[PDB]
Amino acid sequence: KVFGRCELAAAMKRHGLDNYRGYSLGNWVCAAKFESNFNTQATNRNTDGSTDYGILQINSRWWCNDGRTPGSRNLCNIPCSALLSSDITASVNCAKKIVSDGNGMNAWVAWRNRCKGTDVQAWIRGCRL
Ligand SMILES: [Cl-]
Ligand SMILES: [Cl-]
Ligand SMILES: [Cl-]
Ligand SMILES: [Cl-]
Ligand SMILES: [Cl-]
Ligand code: NA
Repeated sequence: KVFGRCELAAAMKRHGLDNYRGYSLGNWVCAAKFESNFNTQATNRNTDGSTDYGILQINSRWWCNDGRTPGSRNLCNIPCSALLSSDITASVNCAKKIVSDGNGMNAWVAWRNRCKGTDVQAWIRGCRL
């Protein structure tokens, strides 16, 4: 599914991401934008053999099982495929574990390089939330 911007902001808010670990909604929307372009089916293979999955490009090295990342963990206790669903619940629940792990949203390199310190509220501007 390719979400609309305000559509995704609404689903993220419903699932409790607005101000989760102190990160305003626009942070999460901006991160999604630059990670996946709002496409729940996004995948990206990394050089290390791990893969990033879904709207927030969650990585198989730590967070989900794809059966093909030697030495990896599955800290969200999910098949990585669950992160490609049109329903964002698995992505959001797993995001919440990640962002709690000590580095906040810096865990998402694109958030650090493209969102951090920008006017992230622009990402939720106009949305009926
Ligand atoms: Cl915001
Ligand atoms: Cl594996
Ligand atoms: Cl959803
Ligand atoms: Cl939680
Ligand atoms: Cl933080
Ligand atoms: Na894994």
